[PDB]
Amino acid sequence: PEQRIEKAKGETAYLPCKFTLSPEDQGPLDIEWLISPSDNQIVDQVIILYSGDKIYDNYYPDLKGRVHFTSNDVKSGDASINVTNLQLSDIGTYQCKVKKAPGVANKKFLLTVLVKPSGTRCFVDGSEEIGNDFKLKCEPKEGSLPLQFEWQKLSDSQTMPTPWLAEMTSPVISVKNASSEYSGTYSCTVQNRVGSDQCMLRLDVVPPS
Amino acid sequence: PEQRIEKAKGETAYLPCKFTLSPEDQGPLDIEWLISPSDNQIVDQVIILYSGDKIYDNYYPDLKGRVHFTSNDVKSGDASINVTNLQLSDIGTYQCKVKKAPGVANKKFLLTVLVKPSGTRCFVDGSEEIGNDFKLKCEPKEGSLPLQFEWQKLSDSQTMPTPWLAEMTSPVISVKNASSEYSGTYSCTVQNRVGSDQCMLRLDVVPPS
Repeated sequence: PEQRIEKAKGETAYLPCKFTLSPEDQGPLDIEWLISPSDNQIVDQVIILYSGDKIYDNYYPDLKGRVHFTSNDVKSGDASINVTNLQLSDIGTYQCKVKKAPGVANKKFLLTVLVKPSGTRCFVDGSEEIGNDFKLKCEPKEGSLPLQFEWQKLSDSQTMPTPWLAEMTSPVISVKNASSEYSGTYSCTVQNRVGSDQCMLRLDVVPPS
Repeated sequence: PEQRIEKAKGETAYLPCKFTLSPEDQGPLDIEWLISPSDNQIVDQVIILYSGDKIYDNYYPDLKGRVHFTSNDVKSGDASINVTNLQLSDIGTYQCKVKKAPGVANKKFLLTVLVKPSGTRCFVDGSEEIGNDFKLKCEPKEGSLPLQFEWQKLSDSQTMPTPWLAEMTSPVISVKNASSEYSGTYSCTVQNRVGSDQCMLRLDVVPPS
């Protein structure tokens, strides 16, 4: 089991890792967390240890100061960690390895970090001319999937061209055989569960010449 | 670094894992060996531990009784193991993980187990007729690469047909436009660095009818 944990950038991830001891488990309690980041191909890197009743946490410089055991009494049965001020670079697989010999247990977490849509650009791809085919595009610079789009007409009738109604919730509107009546100011609003962004374009459909 | 170790079936593998302690390493000495076998897709399975100055070795039933720490004073700086009576099924990646907090070190071994050639079959693939094309094949049932082959003629002239001289060290001899003179008893001897096998065939090249 690889449990998915999903949080937004800047929030804190809780990676729970509670454990029961068998009375047979007489060896010293030893706990190791390791990361395998997405951003690169290093694998199984120690980020924090509990060993000899002491915490060692100076391991992985990208996580400096941001990884802590959740509990104030780890030896009672809680190996959970907090990862605070989440960065996009913290996306990866986190493994909790608990040992109290002969007992050994592991668990993995797949951490994803979400970001709201931002830097969203609204633009026309093509010549804005009567009879032409061109494209209305709403392109976020950043934004975690799944993303929702919604075009609206801000100017004049405040009503989207009927032929475009099917692509109204799409990032791209593929305009065919353009009418001058399609002209106007249009808004693209993009959202995901973190947040929202909006942009605007002006369409001016003129005779081709 | 993934150090290759190669031994023959029934021999003992030595997987060295000596370590130096830094005087800063004050946590308890903790050693873990894990296997990731080729034969299946289980990964990172504990085969033996040194924890709290005690050995725990009842982990991986295929290795029962066959994994031991090499040294009688492991804590002095020797995490090496012996794997005795090697089976083909022991082929895999072995990892030694040494910890004495804050110090942590790992090393991997890629274990391969060699077997001599055996069950070698010598046979003609095709009709043994004047004018025909057919094949002399020497097929071991088992045998670790790299393998060497050598055909010889045992009968009559004790000399291989001149046209076959180029395929004399090949497991397959591709006979073209067969002469009756090609007839005879031929030996195929196959070897690798572990051992040897030999087989024999009788070629009787007769008129096609």
